[PDB]
Amino acid sequence: DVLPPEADSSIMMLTSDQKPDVMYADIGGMDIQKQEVREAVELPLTHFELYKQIGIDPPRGVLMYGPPG
Amino acid sequence: LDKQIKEIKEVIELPVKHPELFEALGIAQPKGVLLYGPPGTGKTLLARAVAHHTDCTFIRVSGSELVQKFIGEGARMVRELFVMAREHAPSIIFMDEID
Amino acid sequence: LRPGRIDRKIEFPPPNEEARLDILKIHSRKMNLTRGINLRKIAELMPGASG
Amino acid sequence: ENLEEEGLPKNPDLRIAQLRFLLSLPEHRGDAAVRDELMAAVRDNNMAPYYEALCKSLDWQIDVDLLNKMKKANEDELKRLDEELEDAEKNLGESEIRDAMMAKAEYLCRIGDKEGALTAFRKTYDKTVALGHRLDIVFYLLRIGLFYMDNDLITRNTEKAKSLIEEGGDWDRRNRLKVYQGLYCVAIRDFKQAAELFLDTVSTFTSYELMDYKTFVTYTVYVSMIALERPDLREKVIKGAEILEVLHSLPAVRQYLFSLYECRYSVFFQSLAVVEQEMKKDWLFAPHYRYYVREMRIHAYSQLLESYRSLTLGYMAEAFGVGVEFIDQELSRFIAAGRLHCKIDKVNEIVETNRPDSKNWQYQETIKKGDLLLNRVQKLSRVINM
Amino acid sequence: DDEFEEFPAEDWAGLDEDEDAHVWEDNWDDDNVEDDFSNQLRAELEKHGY
Ligand SMILES: Nc1ncnc2c1ncn2[C@@H]1O[C@H](COP(=O)(O)OP(=O)(O)O)[C@@H](O)[C@H]1O
Ligand SMILES: [Mg+2]
Repeated sequence: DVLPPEADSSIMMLTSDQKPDVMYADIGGMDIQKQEVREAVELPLTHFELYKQIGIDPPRGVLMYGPPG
Repeated sequence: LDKQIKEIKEVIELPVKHPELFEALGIAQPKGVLLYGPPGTGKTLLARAVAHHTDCTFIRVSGSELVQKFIGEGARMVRELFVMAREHAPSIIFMDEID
Repeated sequence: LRPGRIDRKIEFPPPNEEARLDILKIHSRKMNLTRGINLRKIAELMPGASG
Repeated sequence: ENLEEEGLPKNPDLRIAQLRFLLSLPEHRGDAAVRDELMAAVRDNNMAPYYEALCKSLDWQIDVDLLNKMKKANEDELKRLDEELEDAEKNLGESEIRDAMMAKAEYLCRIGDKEGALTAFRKTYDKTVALGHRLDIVFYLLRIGLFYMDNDLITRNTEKAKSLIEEGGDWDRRNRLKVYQGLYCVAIRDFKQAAELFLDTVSTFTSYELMDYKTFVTYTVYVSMIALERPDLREKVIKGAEILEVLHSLPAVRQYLFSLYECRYSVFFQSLAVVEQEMKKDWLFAPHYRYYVREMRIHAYSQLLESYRSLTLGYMAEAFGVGVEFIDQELSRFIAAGRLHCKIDKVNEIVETNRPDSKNWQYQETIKKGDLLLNRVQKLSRVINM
Repeated sequence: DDEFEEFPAEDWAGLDEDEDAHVWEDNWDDDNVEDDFSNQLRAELEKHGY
C-alpha cells in the first residue's frame, strides 16, 4: 500500500487555536528584520511569480541569529 | 579574470590535457596552485570553472566532520582523501582558507 | 612559501572599474532589465568592491 | 549611445535578407541603390557562396574578377582558421579549441555558406561546455533560420533555446528569444503571439542585430492593432510609455494607431494604405500584407458598427472618406465571410448590426479544427497499416 | 510498390525554388484577385473630387 503524503507525520502543523497572540505591532523597532523576513518568507509565498518575472531566486531558508532576547 | 584564467590553464589544464608539452620542456608537471586575494574576488569561481572545463573532479576539503563518513571511517589522516581522489582522476582538491 | 611546493601563485585583485563592469554585465543577465541601463555608471559608483 | 553594441553579432546580417527580398519584387528588381548596398555587403564580407546564389536566382552577370578575388580570400581565411584549429587541438586547451571552430562557423555564416555554417555550429555546440556559449550558437542558428526562413531550423532551435534558458535563468537571453520568436510569429502570421511577445520586450529590447528599435516599435504597433482588443490596446499601446516615446519620432505610425482608437476612420484608411505599402516591401510582412490590411479594414468596420444598432451606408461611406459603392462591396464581402456581424438593407441603404452568440463561433471552430485534427488521425492510421 | 504508371503523369514543370514553403491557416480570401488597397483608396479619393 501507499499512504497519503500528509499521513505518517509525528509533527503536526499549527492549528488556528495554536496560533500565537503576538502581532507585528506587538514587536517594536525591528523594521529591518521585519522587512527581510517579509521579503524572504511571506512575500515569495504570495508573489512567487513576481520573483520569477524579475529574476530573483527566492531564498529557500532564512537564518535568524543574534544575541538572546 | 582573463589573465588569471590563462595562468591557471597553464598549470591545471595543460598538464592534464597535454602531458607531452611538459615532457618535451623537461620540467615537472605542476601540482600546487594558490589563489590569493580579497574575499569574493573569484578564487573559488575560477577553481571550479577549470575543474568543470577540464573534466577534473572537484573536491572541496573543508575539514568538516559532517563529511568524514564519506571520506572514510578512519578519519585519522586527511590523506585518506587520496583513495577517493585517485578513483576520480583527473582531480582537483580545493581548500579555501576562511581566516 | 618555500620554492617548489606551490608551483604557481595567482593573484585575484579586487575588480577595477572595467572588471566590475564585466561582473555587473554577467550577473545582471539573470534579471528582467529595462533597456538602456548604464552599467558603466554603476560600476563607477562602486570603488573597491568585490565581485 | 552603446545600444547597437549591446546586441548580438550581426551574423547573418538580416538587412541582406531584406535586400535580397526587395530585388525579388518586380517593382524593385532594377533599383540601383538596393543593388549597390547589397553588393557592398557582399564585397565587404566576401560572400562568395552568397554571390553564386544571388546571381543564379536573380539571373545576374557574375563578375569573374570579383568572384575570384572573393573566393581566394575565403580559401585563405578558411585555411587560416583550419590552421588555428590544428594549432589549438595540439597545444592549446579545449576552450581555445572551441573558439577556433566558433570563428570558422561565423566566417562560413558571414560568407553565406549556410550548409557549412550549420555543420560548423553543430560541431561547436558538441564540445561547448559553457551554457551561455551554447545558447549563443542556438541564437546564431535562429538568425540563420530567419535569414532563409527555414521553419524547421527556427522551430527546432526555438525549442532548444527555451530549454537552455530554463536551466540557466538568463532573463536577458529570454528577452532576446521573445523578439526572435515574435519575428517568426510575424513571418508565420501569428500576430496574436507576436503582439504578446513584442509588448513584453518593448521595454527590454536589445536585439539590435535583428532590427532597429524604431522598426521594432513600428512592428509592435502593427501587430497590436490586429491582435489586441480595445481595452488591451489602450493599456499597452495607447498609454504605453515606451511606445509613446518612440511614436514622437514616428508621426506616421502614431497617426495610424490613434486614428483607429480615436475613431478617425477617414484618416485610418489613408494610414492603412500607407502601412500597406510598407509591409509589401518588408520581407517579414510581405506574405501577410493582403491579410493584415483586410483584417484591419474588418476591425474599422466592426468598430464603427459595434456601438450603433443601425448605420446608413452614406454615413459609413462619409466616415471612411469612401463612396457608398465601396462600402457596400466591402461589407458584402466581409458579411459573407462571417467576419462582420451585420446585414445590409440595400433598398434603404441601412446596415443593421447583429449580436450572434459566442457559442456559434466556438462551434464552427470546433467543427473546423476538429475536422483538421481528424484528417491527421485518419491519415496517420493509413501510414500505420501499410 | 504498384506505382500508377498507367495514368499519364503530367510533367511537373514546377518551381523548385521554394514557391510558398509556408505553414499557416491559409484561406481562400488572400488569393482573391484585386488591386492593392492603396490603389482602391486612391481610385476613390478623387472620385469625390478630393
Ligand atoms: N570576478 C567575478 N566574476 C563573476 N562573478 C564573480 C566574480 N567574483 C565573484 N563572483 C561571484 O561571487 C560569488 C562568490 O564568489 P567566490 O568565488 O566564493 O569568492 P572567493 O573568490 O573569495 O572564493 C560567486 O557565485 C560568483 O558568482
Ligand atoms: Mg569565500
